[PDB]
Amino acid sequence: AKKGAGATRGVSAVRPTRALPVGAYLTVADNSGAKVIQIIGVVEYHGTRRRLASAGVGDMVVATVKKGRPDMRHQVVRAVIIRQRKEYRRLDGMRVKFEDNAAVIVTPEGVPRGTEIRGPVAREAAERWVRIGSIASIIV
Amino acid sequence: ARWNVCSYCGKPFEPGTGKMYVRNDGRVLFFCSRKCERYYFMGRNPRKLKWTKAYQEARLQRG
Amino acid sequence: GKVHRPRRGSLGFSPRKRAKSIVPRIRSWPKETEVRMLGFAGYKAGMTHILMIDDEPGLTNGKEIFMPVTIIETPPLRVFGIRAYRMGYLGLETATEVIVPDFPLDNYPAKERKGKPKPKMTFYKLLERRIATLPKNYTQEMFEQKLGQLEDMIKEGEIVDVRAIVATQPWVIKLKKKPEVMEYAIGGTSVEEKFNYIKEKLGKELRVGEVLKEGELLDVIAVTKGKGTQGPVKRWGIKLRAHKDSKGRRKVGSIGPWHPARVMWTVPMAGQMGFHHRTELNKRLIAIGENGKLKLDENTEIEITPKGGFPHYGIVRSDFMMIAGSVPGAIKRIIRVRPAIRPPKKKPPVQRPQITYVSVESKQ
RNA sequence: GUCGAGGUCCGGGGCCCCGAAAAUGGACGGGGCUCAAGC
RNA sequence: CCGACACAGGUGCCCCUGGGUGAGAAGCCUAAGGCGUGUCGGGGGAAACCCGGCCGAGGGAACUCGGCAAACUGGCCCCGUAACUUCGGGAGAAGGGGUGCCUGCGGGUGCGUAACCCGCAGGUCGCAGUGACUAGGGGGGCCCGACUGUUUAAUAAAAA
RNA sequence: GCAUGAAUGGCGUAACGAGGUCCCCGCUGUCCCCGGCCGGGGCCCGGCGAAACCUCUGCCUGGCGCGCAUGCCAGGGACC
RNA sequence: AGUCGUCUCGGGCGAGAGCCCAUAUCGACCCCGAGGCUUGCUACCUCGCUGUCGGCUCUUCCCAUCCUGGCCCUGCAGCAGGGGCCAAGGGUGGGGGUGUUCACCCAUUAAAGGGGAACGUGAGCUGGGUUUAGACCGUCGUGAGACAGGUCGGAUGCUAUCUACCGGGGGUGUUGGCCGCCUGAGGGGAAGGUGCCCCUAGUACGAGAGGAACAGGGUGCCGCGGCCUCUGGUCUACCGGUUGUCCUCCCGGGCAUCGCCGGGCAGCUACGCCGCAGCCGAUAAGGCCUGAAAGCAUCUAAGGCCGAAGCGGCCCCCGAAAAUAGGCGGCCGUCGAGGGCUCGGGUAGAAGACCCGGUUGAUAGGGCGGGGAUGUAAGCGGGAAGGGUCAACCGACCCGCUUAGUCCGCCGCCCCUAAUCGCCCGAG
Ligand SMILES: [Zn+2]
Repeated sequence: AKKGAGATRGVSAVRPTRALPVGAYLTVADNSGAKVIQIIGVVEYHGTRRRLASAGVGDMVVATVKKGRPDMRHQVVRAVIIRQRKEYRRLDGMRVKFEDNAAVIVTPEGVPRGTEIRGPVAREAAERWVRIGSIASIIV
Repeated sequence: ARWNVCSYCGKPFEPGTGKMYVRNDGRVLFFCSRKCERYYFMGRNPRKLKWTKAYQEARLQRG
Repeated sequence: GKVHRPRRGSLGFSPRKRAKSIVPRIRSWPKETEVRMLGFAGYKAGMTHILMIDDEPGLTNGKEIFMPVTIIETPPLRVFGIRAYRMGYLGLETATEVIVPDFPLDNYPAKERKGKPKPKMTFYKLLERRIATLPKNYTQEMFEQKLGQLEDMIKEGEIVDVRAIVATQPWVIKLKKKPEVMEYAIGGTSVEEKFNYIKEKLGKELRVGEVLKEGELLDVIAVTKGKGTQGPVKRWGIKLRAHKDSKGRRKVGSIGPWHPARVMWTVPMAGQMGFHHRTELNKRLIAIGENGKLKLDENTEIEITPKGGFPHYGIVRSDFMMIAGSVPGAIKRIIRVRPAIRPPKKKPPVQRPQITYVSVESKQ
């Protein structure tokens, strides 16, 4: 096998609804230095005519920093969505929804930029990105 | 296949239905219906409604 | 350059006209070696959901999962005809058809009203509501001669296929009295074997348990719910026009170029939507229940009917099927099922999956 | 140095082939035609 | 009456207006007075589509020449209010809190326990108290013209 | 300064403006992506009852042609 | 429209540049072409009017192929590149300034191809540019004024006659009429297309860095066809709260967008959920076997085997007007099978049509019961901040009878009511 302990990506059995289109504002839930980001694209996604790219929990998006430290503003970064307001169904059939739209800034390979994550982290995102779940304090 | 308990009406609801709400502090609530969820979030007192399990506790407290 | 996008809707279901008959037709049959009737019929009742331990290959294998199912009421069919097909110049041509003589009917739910005895129904009386011209002075001896002639033709070898003519029995479940008459193929490779299979059950009742196997994939054929006349936006999924359009928003903008100087048939237009003959592939048969009841673990038996009854439907009283997912058609619609004609390479095991919960709560 | 019947080159003539990709479906007038129903 | 008409225009709304809510000749309800003649009727899950209206999960201008249209705000009371300035203004800048009903007191003018208006304390209900109706969204740069005003009656209201 | 400029005025300017123009907070079906509901038409039945317009007619492909033919040539198809 | 100078795209020869080597790649100087996708030239049709650029919507076609499928050469170790061949089934997207087409830029992507259809599409839309009438600036003119110079504003008419396409009906014909079940000649389809991850494997290859593939598993997106169990939207059925006014007050009602607000089942829906075969057959480029012309050699001249997301079939939808106008069983005729109107209702619906029931009865109403939606009715008794002659009495609101009351375009049981009477066509 490859990347036994060094793996960064995992597989999730649940596909959350893509409820956050291009132009949505997300709250950064870690201490990387940014506070509010705006979605400008979604990786590993193909759209169609006149359709905006959308993403949900556990998805990596390209975002621009609107609020944060001066060395982080006006920067193009990659962020993984960890909390969304729109409810989505799990394997047992129950719906789950969160309080806000929150994401964590990571490198393109999936390594988080910050050192700690503030607030609960969705189980799907935790299993999709193992590095995020390692530093997450609350997983739900 | 476990019946959950609504956080507003206090009654169990069947598997495959209902919803789960997560607060920013990690606390988890269960809602059997949009009616219960909306009432809880808008602040309707569940201790004044006879169809709520909290009404029994309220009446016991009042005597 | 310009901007490309797939066309609106599919041209493989044209013309989008009303179905020729409310009773679905089956054009193709699967190839099987087992000698059994290739399909069944029933009436759509309603939908519910279960939680089951998944056994199909995939990521969620061995984990308890939510699963929507549809309940199809299947009272036993009456096998009353046998038809033989010879090879014509351009395809199969029916050579002869023999039906059984009239017999007393015992499953009719007769009720005592004020005055008069039991109606004492017999066959050829419910069938008359569909055929309306039935044999007169038809006798068991004459039926035997006709069957012998058909058998002799089979021995001579002029017959290349044989099929069974069956009729539904809605009076058993008190849905209605007019039956549906359908033709079904029989699996196998021997015309003699198929003929014996039909002959041994001529005039008898066939149950879904004796025909289909739990956990196998099926093709479901029915007529979809009618929607009446619908515009292109709903019919073909076109894009709404710009909000500043003063001539309307729910219409196609340009219906063609200057040349050709005609409207092409491919331009979306309003018309009939719904009530179309459709076939769905690879629907798993979750379970078969008897007398409106389902056994779970040899000590628990539950009534599949939800509290308050199915919406727009009565109470299930006869044998029923549990089909994973949704099926085309409305409530009380006649549904035909056949063994899957193009199943996937890695099919699920042919057995009932482990069911942990069945929803019987009120659906209204 | 052994077999044992025509090979070696060039310049020309006739027919044909390659060079030879376009937009509604289709043009030897059409069908079709090969010791022709072509030259 | 004029406009070819028993014409949704114009002449004439030219003169006049009970009660409640309310600052109000506002909106809404209602008394008097008038009308069912702003005159073709009947049917219908009887569609598509068009005109007029209401609502819409998550996102919030990614639409578009352009936030077109729609939406936010909205009355009253009390705190508070910037650059600039012709010192008059800007200004209701911006921004923040309150608003129902019931019980009981105090004050102003008043002979009055007549009428109007202004405060205080307590109790209590709902998601929401200017609960319907009425009813500003706001801020920062630049060009032009100082301002109020006038214009192509019938495609231009403007920097003319 | 291709080709500004001082009463065919030059520069600046508070207040003002259904004038043109850029940005920000808020807001929202403008949009992702469209879905429901209401009233009036549309539709059917009983009545009154016109007008614009009209050489005669009226299916296509490739062609000839005053050079983009329902009507011509060769084909294709078509019950009313 | 004609033409192709120009434009786009090829070809012939080979000076050379490439450590040797013209042809891995580039290919001077010259020479021969194809297309009508740029512009120009002519003035052949159209001035008793054929409405412009751009954008939106929608349909279709070509290949000179951007990606996806399969190959050949290489100055192709692998990962990649450069050049070329077959191949048009599918895809080729979202944004910033600008009226822009185009071009430039941003973040993704397998790639973000070029073109034709009266520079497709205004009896489909929009009206930002251009191209009237108003006005300003600069330049030119003595002047009126002008500018393929900028700038602000500046109208988009329609009752479909024929044909065309989408759906819905009545007839005749098919050698007498009617009911039912079938066959499938032909037509349509993309009903599917395409990424990523695990493992193979840190393996082949390579000094190292780096780094594949066959096979085997999983899954996303776009596209298509269905459904309402779960979730969300609506729900002018219904239930509750509340403002103004009117019916004298209580109850109960009208109007004010459904007055407003909250919830809301059935139905409809998507943001929800379910379903969509890789095998066979013949081939293109290409890789080979046998084999002479031409005693050798040779994939070709005869012959043979493999070989593509491309073609045909399996699959799905329409389909007896398929003019060779079909088959079979049954009933009827030489009074009469069968059918229509009328009747009670929707598995259906613009009119027609279609489907269930019609005393051979649970089709609708009604009664009773089940299930659900709101949220605890009116009336009475008690309490209540306080007032009141500290009495009687008033009092918003609260508690008990009370999971109440109200309602149900859902289900079950019961013939109590209406599904009755009647009329008409019909082959011989
Ligand atoms: Zn609850």
